[PDB]
Amino acid sequence: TYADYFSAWDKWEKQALPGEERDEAVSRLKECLINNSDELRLDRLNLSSLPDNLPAQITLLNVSYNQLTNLPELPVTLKKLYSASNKLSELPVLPPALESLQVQHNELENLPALPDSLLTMNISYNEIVSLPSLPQALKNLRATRNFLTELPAFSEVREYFFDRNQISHIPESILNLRNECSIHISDNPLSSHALPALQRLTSSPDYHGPRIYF
Amino acid sequence: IHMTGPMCLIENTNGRLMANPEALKILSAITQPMVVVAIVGLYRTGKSYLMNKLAGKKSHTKGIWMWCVPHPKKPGHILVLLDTEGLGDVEKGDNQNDSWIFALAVLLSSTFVYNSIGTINQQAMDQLYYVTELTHRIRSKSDSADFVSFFPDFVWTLRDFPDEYLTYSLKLKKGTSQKDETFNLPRLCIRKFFPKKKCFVFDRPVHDPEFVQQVADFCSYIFSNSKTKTLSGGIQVNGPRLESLVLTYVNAISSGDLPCMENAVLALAQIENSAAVQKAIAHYEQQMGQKVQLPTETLQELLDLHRDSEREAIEVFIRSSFKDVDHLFQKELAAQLEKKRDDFCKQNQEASSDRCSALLQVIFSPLEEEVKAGIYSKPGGYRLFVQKLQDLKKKYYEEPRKGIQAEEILQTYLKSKESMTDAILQTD
Repeated sequence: TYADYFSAWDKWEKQALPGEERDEAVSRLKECLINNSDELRLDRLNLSSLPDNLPAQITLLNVSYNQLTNLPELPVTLKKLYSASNKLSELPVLPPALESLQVQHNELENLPALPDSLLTMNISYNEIVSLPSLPQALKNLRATRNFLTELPAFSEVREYFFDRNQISHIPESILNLRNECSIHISDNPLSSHALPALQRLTSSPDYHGPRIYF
Repeated sequence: IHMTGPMCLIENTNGRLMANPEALKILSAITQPMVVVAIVGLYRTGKSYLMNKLAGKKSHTKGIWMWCVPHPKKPGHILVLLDTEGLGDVEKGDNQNDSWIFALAVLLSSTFVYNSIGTINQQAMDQLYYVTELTHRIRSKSDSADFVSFFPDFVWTLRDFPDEYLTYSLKLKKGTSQKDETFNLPRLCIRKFFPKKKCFVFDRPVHDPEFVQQVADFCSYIFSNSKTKTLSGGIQVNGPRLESLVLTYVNAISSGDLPCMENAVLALAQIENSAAVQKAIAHYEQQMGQKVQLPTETLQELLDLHRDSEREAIEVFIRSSFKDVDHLFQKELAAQLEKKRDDFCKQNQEASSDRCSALLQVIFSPLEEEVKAGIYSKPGGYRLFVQKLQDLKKKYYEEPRKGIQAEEILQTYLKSKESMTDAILQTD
């Protein structure tokens, strides 16, 4: 319903910490849910958590810059998730219509499913070891500081850079992409043979491969 | 100088750090020494109020904005108001360069000012990841040691709630585990890197008394104890130098290498000395532009004018140049003057030949016509030929400044024009 949303929101208000702006958060929640607002932003509230019931129609959630630990179940209608610079440990399942996942400076350990509608995505400044197959149209990816071991496979305009990781390996799946990809993989302890293998490979008719910055 | 609205100095769009040339023009014009103060902070800590009440007044482009206004408590000096607008707006734009904007606000300013809203809890420290990368983002000698040499004085500002808090608030705890090891890196840098430190507080302006005066104390502090932006032992930064530094740092970021402090000074010296040459050259074409009128009487005169003007223009080089290490510019100036000399000498010889041949024609062509007709083949014309030729040569040399190559060409006339006198004497 609607009046039932106010119940759990007024119940979170009590279960908070001293320096945790919860009255402003509840005010913003009621400001969004009543005006049928698509956007909802809880910018800088020192929140240790979020309520269990977000509005069931928003298309933009900005809960960045907090002390969160785990997000509630995001509504299906969501299309942009801006949740960075807090202390997340795992991401609840992404809505199927998601188009932008902005989560950095957290402590993520692994990423769940990624729908085919992810255009941009930033997972930098975290602790990821493996990634699922990047969707068909994932344009920009930033994993600039993680613990990755192997570069992920793309399911074929593209521009992902995996700066500062412990990957150090390039298979065929990279050299099968045309001259539109851009894979900056600098600051990586790459293989001693693969280090100049790219040099003598790129100094060839490599117009059926990708740009590789290192 | 006079600006009414702060404009963009470095915009952060399309995943690239670019300078604004129109705003660099305004820098290259202000020739007065500068006191640079930045206002770094998150994207909506009310960043503007510390600029309007600092310059003295009353949906944008993100990056570093500047505001130049005359110094209200100093003569000649001009304070610069930098401000990181849109810092951390994860929603609006790219955040590859927030660390870069932080590093540049450090390198350009003379009193770094952070602006947080919280209470310096662990959250306000986790929102300050920019400082843990300064040792990975800024070189200083073509090591993280000589940072206190040029790093600014920290002035923290808590916009909702003084130095008693900060003096012990950064007291890192002792240990060796990885959990406490990360807790050191922010506080270790804010203390060791910055020479002078401070802190401020501001009550809320809603629901003023102890705010307008509260911020007046902080504004008076910044007005009073701010110091001029120095590089390496003096050299008060002043417009053009700030532009050179901005261009050097940005063209280092958007090129790959790290923003160096030594190279950004060496290039500034080699461009502020690359003007000393083109200043001493203009003082050479000007002085030796009306002191020499070719042809000259002798050669020692021209060499005496050179040896004077050369070491007179070398003075102009010394008066507006510094750090010509290995003396590389004070010889490309000299080798550019000795060529001017060696060219002036040949030019003078040619200009002597010109006037000599012209006077030859002008004066002797009447005689050429006279003997060409035959007015001298008469039985008695040899003596009058001698008269006219001798007196005409007498009227040749009484003509000032014929050049050093004076009569050397004149003998080519007489020696190759003696058969006329021969036939005339035979026809006497």
